[PDB]
Amino acid sequence: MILSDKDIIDYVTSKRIIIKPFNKDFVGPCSYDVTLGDEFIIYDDEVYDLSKELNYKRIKIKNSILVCPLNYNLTEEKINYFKEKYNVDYVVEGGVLGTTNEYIELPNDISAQYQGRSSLGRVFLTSHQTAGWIDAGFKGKITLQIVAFDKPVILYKNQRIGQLIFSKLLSPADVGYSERKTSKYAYQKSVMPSLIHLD
Amino acid sequence: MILSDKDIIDYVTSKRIIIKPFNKDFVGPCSYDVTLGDEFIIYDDEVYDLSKELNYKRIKIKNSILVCPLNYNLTEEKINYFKEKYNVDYVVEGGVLGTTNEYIELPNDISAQYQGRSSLGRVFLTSHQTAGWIDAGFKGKITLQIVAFDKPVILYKNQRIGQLIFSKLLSPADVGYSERKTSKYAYQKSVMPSLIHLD
Amino acid sequence: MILSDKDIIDYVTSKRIIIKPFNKDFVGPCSYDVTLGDEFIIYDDEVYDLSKELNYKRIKIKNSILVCPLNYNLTEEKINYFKEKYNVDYVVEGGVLGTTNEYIELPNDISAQYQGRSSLGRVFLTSHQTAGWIDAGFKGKITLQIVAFDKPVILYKNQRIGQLIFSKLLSPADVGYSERKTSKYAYQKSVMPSLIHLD
Ligand SMILES: [Mg+2]
Ligand SMILES: [Mg+2]
Ligand SMILES: [Mg+2]
Ligand SMILES: [Mg+2]
Ligand SMILES: [Mg+2]
Ligand SMILES: [Mg+2]
Ligand SMILES: [Mg+2]
Ligand SMILES: [Mg+2]
Ligand SMILES: [Mg+2]
Ligand SMILES: [Mg+2]
Ligand SMILES: [Mg+2]
Ligand SMILES: [Mg+2]
Repeated sequence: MILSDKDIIDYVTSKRIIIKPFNKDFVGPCSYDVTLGDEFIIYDDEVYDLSKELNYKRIKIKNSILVCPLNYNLTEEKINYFKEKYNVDYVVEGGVLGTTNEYIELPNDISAQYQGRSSLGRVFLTSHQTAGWIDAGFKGKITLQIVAFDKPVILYKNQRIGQLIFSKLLSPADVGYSERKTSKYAYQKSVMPSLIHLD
Repeated sequence: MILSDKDIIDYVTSKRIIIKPFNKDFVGPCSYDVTLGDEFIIYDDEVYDLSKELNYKRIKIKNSILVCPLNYNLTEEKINYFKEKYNVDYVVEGGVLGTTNEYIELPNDISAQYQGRSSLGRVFLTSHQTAGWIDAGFKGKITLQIVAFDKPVILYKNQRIGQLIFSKLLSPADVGYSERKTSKYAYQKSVMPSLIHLD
Repeated sequence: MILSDKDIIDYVTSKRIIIKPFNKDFVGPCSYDVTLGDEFIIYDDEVYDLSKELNYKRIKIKNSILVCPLNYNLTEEKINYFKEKYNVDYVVEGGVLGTTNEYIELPNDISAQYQGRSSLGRVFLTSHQTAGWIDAGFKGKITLQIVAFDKPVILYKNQRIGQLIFSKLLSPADVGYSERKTSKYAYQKSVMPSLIHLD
């Protein structure tokens, strides 16, 4: 059962659901709109070997970034062309990890689902690989998984990137995400690599 | 809380939920099956600069279309080969936008989620980039975002392309999608480009 | 309305929901964790013509598999290099179909949604094309649709690959998935090709 506008405000006011920073104009009919943080991570190894710690680079943009589909085959000359033509701070290819500005906390009876805005979907830019359910009890910013699938897309710092949809659990969870000792991503504060090698 | 077959029929009968055109055999255990319209849009610029109006081409198929994965690198000679070999009206590469035949209206206490049929998913053809939640209050056909991820796929006009799953809001929304002055896509009547440059 | 840990255990104990094999440590706040079976299917035709029976190959891994993004353009020499360097049993490109170890049965008032683990999503490995709703009444293992979108990824037999999220229907379905004569995928026992050509 999905929380509507006035439910979102109710839960936020009482601090049953935390959203920092919260803004009321981002509340929609049944979702909260989230915004693109300025920090990205790009991975650096030949293959993802999930049993190893993964090497990465971080970037912090000032205004904007060009995300290219994989196998756009970026040369230095191409990167430079795009930078001059479109005034973007960085050009990247394939997968890039980002983060929401909003930090969120969920009680043990609410579960959230992250999805990308349909305006982005309509330019074939996804900000999540999977269905996007955050666990009851979760604390942290949300890590985005950004891939473009048709042509390069310019994203701007702080733009609305997607939305959270909150729903009621049938019963509250005994252990929220934050409480579970094994939880990898509790208290996220920026964009954060995969830790699957802690499974 | 998800509407089952008999709930879908109930809401439709009373016109609490509109689905034009409605067909009872498309009602399944907990979803309504939707069909592929004949109109597509393909985008035409080098990059998606979300702050500009985007250039596009429209196509209207008679029977079928071949959707290729990106970087299938289509030459005229290849397009011709596929057209002769498979009798398709058009061959396209990467992202293509489509539309459902069904126009839908949602009340302020129902939210819908569009997903693609698992038979298509099993040939690596997606018809949505994001998680697919339509807002409570929405009016319009649904724009599909079609990408193939393994090999080219033939889609036929009017085939069942995916499904709507409807769920109850905890409380009705104060402003439905259609009522909000800023809503971009209310009353959709075909496939429709992205308007993110109106954010 | 989403089932929490203790709801999952309740439904399982009474055999309202079947999960074979069931393991209690895989129960999380509001989901059940599922594991990667050892059998995959790779498709073999130039294009997916949904009105034909599709040709495929099957593979059974001993330990692990390297999934490459499409257009990694795999030569025999490259396949051999990856096999020696990473000790994987198979190297594949683009889409590959897999299966969960868990066989599941759903009653007519519960619907499940499959999603991939966020740890995989963070390495741009998806295990489903579409939103992932299983119908009320469904019986079978779950077929995965695996694609990597940034760099090749090593998956291991029996690893946790994703999760099921279960929710309550507003009303029970008159016909569960298993009961419907037209249902394609009831009683799945491994990974299974697409049957869309039975529509
Ligand atoms: Mg990358
Ligand atoms: Mg919106
Ligand atoms: Mg998923
Ligand atoms: Mg998704
Ligand atoms: Mg295209
Ligand atoms: Mg079906
Ligand atoms: Mg999404
Ligand atoms: Mg999706
Ligand atoms: Mg393949
Ligand atoms: Mg988890
Ligand atoms: Mg879908
Ligand atoms: Mg999805």
